[PDB]
Amino acid sequence: KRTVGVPYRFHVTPGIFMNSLVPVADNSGAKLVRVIGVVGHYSKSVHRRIPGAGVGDMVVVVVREGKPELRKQIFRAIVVRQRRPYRRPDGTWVAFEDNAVVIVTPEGDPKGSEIHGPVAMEATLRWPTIANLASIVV
Amino acid sequence: GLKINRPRRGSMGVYPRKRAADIVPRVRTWPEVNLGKPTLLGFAAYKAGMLHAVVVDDRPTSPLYGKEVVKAVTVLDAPPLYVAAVRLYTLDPTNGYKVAVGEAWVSEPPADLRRVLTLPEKFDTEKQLKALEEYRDVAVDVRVLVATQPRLSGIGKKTPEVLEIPVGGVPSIDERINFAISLLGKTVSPKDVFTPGQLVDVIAVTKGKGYQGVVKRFGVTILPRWHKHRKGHRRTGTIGPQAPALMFTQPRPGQMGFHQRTEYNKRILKIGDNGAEITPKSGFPHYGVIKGPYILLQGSVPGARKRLVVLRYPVRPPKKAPPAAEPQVVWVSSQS
Amino acid sequence: MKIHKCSFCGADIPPGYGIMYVRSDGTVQRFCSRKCFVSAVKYGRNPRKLAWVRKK
RNA sequence: GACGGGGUUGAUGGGGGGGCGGUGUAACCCCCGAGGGUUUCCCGAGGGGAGAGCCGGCCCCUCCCAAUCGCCCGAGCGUGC
RNA sequence: ACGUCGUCUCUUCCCAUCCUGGCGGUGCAGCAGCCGCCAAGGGUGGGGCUGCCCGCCCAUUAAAGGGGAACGUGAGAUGGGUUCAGACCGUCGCGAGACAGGUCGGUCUCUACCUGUCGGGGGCGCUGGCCGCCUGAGGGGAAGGUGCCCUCAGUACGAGAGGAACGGGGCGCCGCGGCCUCUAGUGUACCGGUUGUCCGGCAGGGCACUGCCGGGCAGCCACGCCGUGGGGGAUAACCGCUGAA
RNA sequence: CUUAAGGUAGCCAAAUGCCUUGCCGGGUAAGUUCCGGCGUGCAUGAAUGGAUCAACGAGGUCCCCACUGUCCCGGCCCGGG
RNA sequence: GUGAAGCGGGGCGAAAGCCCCGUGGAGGCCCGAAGGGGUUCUGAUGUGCAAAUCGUUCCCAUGACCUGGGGCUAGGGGCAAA
Ligand SMILES: [Mg+2]
Ligand SMILES: [Mg+2]
Ligand SMILES: [Mg+2]
Ligand SMILES: [Mg+2]
Ligand SMILES: [Mg+2]
Ligand SMILES: [Mg+2]
Ligand SMILES: [Mg+2]
Ligand SMILES: [Mg+2]
Ligand SMILES: [Mg+2]
Ligand SMILES: [Mg+2]
Ligand SMILES: [Mg+2]
Ligand SMILES: [Mg+2]
Ligand SMILES: [Mg+2]
Ligand SMILES: [Mg+2]
Ligand SMILES: [Mg+2]
Ligand SMILES: [Mg+2]
Ligand SMILES: [Mg+2]
Ligand SMILES: [Mg+2]
Ligand SMILES: [Mg+2]
Ligand SMILES: [Mg+2]
Ligand SMILES: [Mg+2]
Ligand SMILES: [Mg+2]
Ligand SMILES: [Mg+2]
Ligand SMILES: [Mg+2]
Ligand SMILES: [Mg+2]
Ligand SMILES: [Mg+2]
Ligand SMILES: [Mg+2]
Ligand SMILES: [Mg+2]
Ligand SMILES: [Mg+2]
Ligand SMILES: [Mg+2]
Ligand SMILES: [Mg+2]
Ligand SMILES: [Mg+2]
Ligand SMILES: [Mg+2]
Ligand SMILES: [Zn+2]
Repeated sequence: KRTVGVPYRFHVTPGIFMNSLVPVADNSGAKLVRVIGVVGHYSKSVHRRIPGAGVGDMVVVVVREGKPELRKQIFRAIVVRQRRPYRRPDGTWVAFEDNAVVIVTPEGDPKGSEIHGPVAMEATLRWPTIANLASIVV
Repeated sequence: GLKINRPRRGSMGVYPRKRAADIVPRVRTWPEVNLGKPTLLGFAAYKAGMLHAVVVDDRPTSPLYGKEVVKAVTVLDAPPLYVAAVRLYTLDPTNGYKVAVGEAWVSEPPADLRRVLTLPEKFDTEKQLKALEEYRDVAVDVRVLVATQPRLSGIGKKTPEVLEIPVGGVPSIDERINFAISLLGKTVSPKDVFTPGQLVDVIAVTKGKGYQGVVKRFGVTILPRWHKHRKGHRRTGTIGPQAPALMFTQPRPGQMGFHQRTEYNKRILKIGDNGAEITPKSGFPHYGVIKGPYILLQGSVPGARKRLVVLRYPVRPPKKAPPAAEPQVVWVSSQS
Repeated sequence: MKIHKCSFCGADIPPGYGIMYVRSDGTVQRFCSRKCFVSAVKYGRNPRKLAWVRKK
């Protein structure tokens, strides 16, 4: 069996939504992706509500800018940075300078071999494979 | 039916959304609690304001266990309640209704009670207690009539609020009666009723908002692509089918707020004796200062910033009780 | 219950106040208020040039 | 409309003093100022020091002013089963 | 003279049940699947294409059921299509013209009288008047619904590949009810900067419909925070005990 | 042979193709529209004008960047009702 | 604002010529007030300010341009960039 992340996912104000364009924070080849789905027990919405995701959530993305052989391909990614301020369960308010995702396999293993920039602690706690490559954790 | 499924807009469990009949909450349900000693099953206090506190999480299974977390808290200004009368209840054999059989008053009620009550110059308490004792063997419930002491609060008004609070804690009706009679003419402080760290239910009339439209009152959507719609956008499209006609479940504008609501399982974080340690140096905005005892509740409470709020023992407590030890409030935002 | 300093005006930030801002380069900045956050980030102001920071 | 609080045995609104807060450092005065001229005692955008200044549909304290004078509603009696 | 398609908005009802609850069969080892029965409390969503409806498709999902209400709802909206007058094409017609073939354009009227519904008031009655505290006939409720992770356990099962469950622990999403401490929005209270002009200059100010720009208390508010449960009774489909005819 | 001839150059699922969301490419995560090709073309074609887009367009349409309260999802404020 | 014909200078060059800069002031030319028109919001109004209006956004704006006064054409007739 594989290393387990934390069982919990506290409420986070979502930062990205369907058809958001988000930069990629790894060296997997993709540079810019379009968000086309949210995965998990928190993806369900209500009439007219557009599904959204926050740091630590897994999303479905399409590579828009990047290497020619990845263009128009559908992948899974984890949100690691978010401009939308969010409140941690201990009461701390956090915001990043930019949005960012990391391309992973459906089981949560990153495709690239390095992650650029700081990574939200929500992402590293839920996905231990991301924690392994995150140089800076906030 | 609907073209696309979605839940209805707003609850019909609070129908009709009328103004509360009284500004003082009227509690319908009082729990049966086994404390080992007789005690009042509730308390009344004035909502003063809100702060936030650094509290150490004491839930051993919680992911935040042992950490310092920031929690929004509500401050209640809680001067002692004055016990004015004892009332006994029985069950009417015709229908099983609970019916008052008599009550005994203090001989010399405080002058402020005369602002609300038509009282004699003196109550002959001993005769009333004697008459009350005749109904002891058919008694099923005993309650005290308490008056607030708003002069001791930050509001500073003089007219008190009067309400009944039952006596519980032990299953024996006789000891509850004896305890209630011993309270006649005495005051009850919050520490006599509750212990820090326990859960309580809170009942109050919520903040008033006047006449409000259907968008705010029920959460109906503003008509999408708002500028397109002649005759406005803050509305429902239709107000019903052809049959049945306007039903009572159709969202309509009307009074919003000033309703009585009950919230459950609010933790008492601290019961202080002197409110100067919790009052901000600026005072509580739109309230004033707290000089006597206070209650620090975790979370929010219904009502405006001077509303009288009733706390009672919980009627839907969770399976696992909170830790026995008092919670550790490291710091409150009204302090340096 | 650990007190930080505003990254712009230098004041103490009591618990439960302000925001923690993470720069693109990974530097963590704390601001006591929206006034200090927009001054430091959005509008690029110089704290030494602001009298209310100098005389604080 | 209503509801709630106060009404001199009174802190109900205002005023005055204090607290807390917003903005950003007024006036006056002193120093620096690219350079030019009645040559270095004048002009000059601006920078610095001390002082902030203005303001509060919030909190406290204090009877200084006003919660006055007044106008109304109100059961009371019979009869039968 | 009953406003002609669809969609929007909003409410309710049906069950011939897609998921959620219960049970059974299986050509049910496990993981899955298939089939039947009870059950309508709750859920049934987001997009691409087309005027659509329907349908096909994309990524999710517990699942993304179907119907009725004057083909619910235009004195509520919208007006893309259809279905007026202008025009083009193809075809038909000697012709003027025609086509439910395609195409571009093409006024959506009304101060609400009654009733209904939602909220807000005045009175009379309640067996003389009044004050305060209570009771609870009945009425309303979805006030809650539903997922995921860890453990169980790489265990049962299985030749292997694969691979559960009960119980225990943690947390969301959707809905409902509150609240304003934090953060976010606003904030024509307030403070400051600054453009043009006018008041002789400085200072102070008018106007540029806050002149514009920045900050912002209170209040309001959500993008923020808090609460939102188990149980008992009789039952349904049925499964059993004892038990004769 | 039939009322003479028998659709040439071209052009096309056309504002002209019913079948039909025609078939194959482009563009989208997904394109009944659009673009590029294909053509025994229900029923295209030469002053009945064919082909043809430089310039021009309050003509009809598709795509891309920017942009945003159109929307997610609603909130607060201003003037008049 | 653009900058036609025409007219200067300079540069390259064997000739022709080509290039740069200027001058010049053409056009049912362009942006845009007045003026003229009447596209959108399918905005307001829709017992109206009005038996056709108002706001906004627009089109033309040296010309087949807009406009005053005078004159001609009359009903099976006129007049029609239809
Ligand atoms: Mg309209
Ligand atoms: Mg008729
Ligand atoms: Mg009708
Ligand atoms: Mg009619
Ligand atoms: Mg059935
Ligand atoms: Mg209909
Ligand atoms: Mg209509
Ligand atoms: Mg109708
Ligand atoms: Mg149309
Ligand atoms: Mg049309
Ligand atoms: Mg037509
Ligand atoms: Mg013909
Ligand atoms: Mg009307
Ligand atoms: Mg009921
Ligand atoms: Mg809410
Ligand atoms: Mg502002
Ligand atoms: Mg000046
Ligand atoms: Mg003037
Ligand atoms: Mg002005
Ligand atoms: Mg041919
Ligand atoms: Mg052509
Ligand atoms: Mg063809
Ligand atoms: Mg076409
Ligand atoms: Mg032909
Ligand atoms: Mg032709
Ligand atoms: Mg022809
Ligand atoms: Mg031609
Ligand atoms: Mg033209
Ligand atoms: Mg022109
Ligand atoms: Mg129109
Ligand atoms: Mg209109
Ligand atoms: Mg009208
Ligand atoms: Mg022009
Ligand atoms: Zn600061």
